[PDB]
Amino acid sequence: SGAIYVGNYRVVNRHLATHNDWANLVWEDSSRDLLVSSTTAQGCDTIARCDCQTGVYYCSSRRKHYPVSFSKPSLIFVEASEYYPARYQSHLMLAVGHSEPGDCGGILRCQHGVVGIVSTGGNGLVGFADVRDLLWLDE
Ligand SMILES: CSc1cccc(Br)c1CC(=O)N1CCC[C@H](C(N)=O)C1
Ligand SMILES: [Zn+2]
Repeated sequence: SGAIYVGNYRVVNRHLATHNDWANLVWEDSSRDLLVSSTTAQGCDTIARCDCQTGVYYCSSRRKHYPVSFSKPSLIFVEASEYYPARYQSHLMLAVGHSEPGDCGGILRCQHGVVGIVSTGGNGLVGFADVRDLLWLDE
């Protein structure tokens, strides 16, 4: 679990979104596993606007932060789950690192701010759902 709080916005994994998230829905995309919802209290997170391919992410299953090299946002095939049928998820960045089901929501940061959140994983890999293209979070 985890979320990005930037201004009057909350960015969460679409599969982990609450009833309140849907009641104050701003934007959602199944293919990216993202859901943004309006909050009534001011956020704080700086959103990175960059092309960094290295960073640090919080691993909930180890209570530790890990430095990683990650790929550029792309369409990577993600297998069937209780939340989605087998499909291509876009804006995904894979990395070599530890990941497990309860890790979705962990923030990936670089020297410029928040890059994205943990979305996929498995097999000694971790997948991040990029948010750097969503310029309207800061405006
Ligand atoms: C039990 S499979 C597994 C294994 C290691 C790490 C992780 Br995180 C998972 C779970 C996983 O990748 N997903 C399930 C939830 C929705 C995700 C999506 N964005 O489509 C995909
Ligand atoms: Zn950066």
